[PDB]
Amino acid sequence: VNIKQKMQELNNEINMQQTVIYQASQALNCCVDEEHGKGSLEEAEAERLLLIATGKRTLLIDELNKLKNEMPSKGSVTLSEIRLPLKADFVCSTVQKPDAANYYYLIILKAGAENMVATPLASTSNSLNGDALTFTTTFTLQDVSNDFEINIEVYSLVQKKSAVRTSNFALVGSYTLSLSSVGNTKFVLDKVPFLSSLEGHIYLKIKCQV
Amino acid sequence: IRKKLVIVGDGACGKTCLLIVNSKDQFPEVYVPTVFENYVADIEVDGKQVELALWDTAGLEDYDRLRPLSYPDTDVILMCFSIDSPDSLENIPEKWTPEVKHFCPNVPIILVGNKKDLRNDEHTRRELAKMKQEPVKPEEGRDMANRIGAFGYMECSAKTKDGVREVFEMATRAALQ
Ligand SMILES: Nc1nc2c(ncn2[C@@H]2O[C@H](COP(=O)(O)OP(=O)(O)OP(=O)(O)O)[C@@H](O)[C@H]2O)c(=O)[nH]1
Ligand SMILES: [Mg+2]
Repeated sequence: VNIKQKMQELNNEINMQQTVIYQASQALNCCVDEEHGKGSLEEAEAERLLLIATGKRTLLIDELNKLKNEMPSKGSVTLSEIRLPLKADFVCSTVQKPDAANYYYLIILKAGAENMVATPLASTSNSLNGDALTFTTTFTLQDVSNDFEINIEVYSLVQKKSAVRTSNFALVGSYTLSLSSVGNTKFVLDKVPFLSSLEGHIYLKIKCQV
Repeated sequence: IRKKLVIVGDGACGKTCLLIVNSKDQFPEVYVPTVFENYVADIEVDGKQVELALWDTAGLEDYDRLRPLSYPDTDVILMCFSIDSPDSLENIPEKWTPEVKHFCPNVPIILVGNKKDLRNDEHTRRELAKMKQEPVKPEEGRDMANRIGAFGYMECSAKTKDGVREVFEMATRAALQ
């Protein structure tokens, strides 16, 4: 409610995210061949940093634009054991043709600019358990009423195997968790692209406590 | 003559301010944690003119997964700690030395104590006293430098410019041999 201070903090954070976007882009531009990082894990990590900062920047700008254009039980919401099932035929492909490509995934969880979290990279080559990618992340939304919403975004990168760039991580699914979600463990993703390797669901645990 | 310099060290130990004061003579006042950033500076040492590529790296956890992208083709390493942080000096042999030696096997290392101006600092004694710490002493630096097999040891302060040129002249001589 202190608007000058809030605007200064949003603006400082926007500049910070733009610096990350610029520098992650430069890092990717150095990946000219194998010796120099092309097709490497570090390239995937840079793609991830770039994606996150781009997304965070967008949220901050939307919040700032809002600012400038102007009883209920409270608790925490906790998400855990996120798993992303993939189609069996795709899983078989990673097994029989493992040098074809590197497939990375990550999940972004958001409830505003203040609460935006991205999982570490997960790959089919070593996060795949059964038919599902496992993510270690736990996300906690605290002190909120029953009108809360947590937006989930699923991203994938295929690594075949200014100067500012857009991340090669592509959005391959989304879901908004709310009060009605609590206690459920299986969710049907929206916006899954045609011919995606995703089975279609995301699995997780979502719990409220005061 | 082109030489590539890479600078590494704990988060906020003064790597970027050192590079920017050397290359641009400006001291960046507001802290922005580095992800990946390269500069170029010209320098003449011992009558030899050298174009130094300055590769800046992240000290901070969020951003430190890219660091290996900076290591290829390195001619000289600046390995940094801050004079107001013995914890950062502590980290030299624990993590920084092993990482650098692995990625940069026979590249010479200059051990550099940053923020020299903070050795006589009311505020720093206080913070460190609470931690039981004593602001780093030149002998401690030199000793670690000898411990880790560094080509040399230098102390500087980006804020006052004191010792900066000397740091990069030494780095350049190491890169030429
Ligand atoms: N007093 C004093 N402060 C300094 C000096 N050098 C850097 N600082 C301050 O220490 C903080 C860290 O500066 P940076 O140069 O950005 O540190 P860094 O090692 O590049 O940090 P990372 O990129 O996150 O790894 C900044 O706020 C600087 O203003 C110095 O020589 N003297
Ligand atoms: Mg820096």
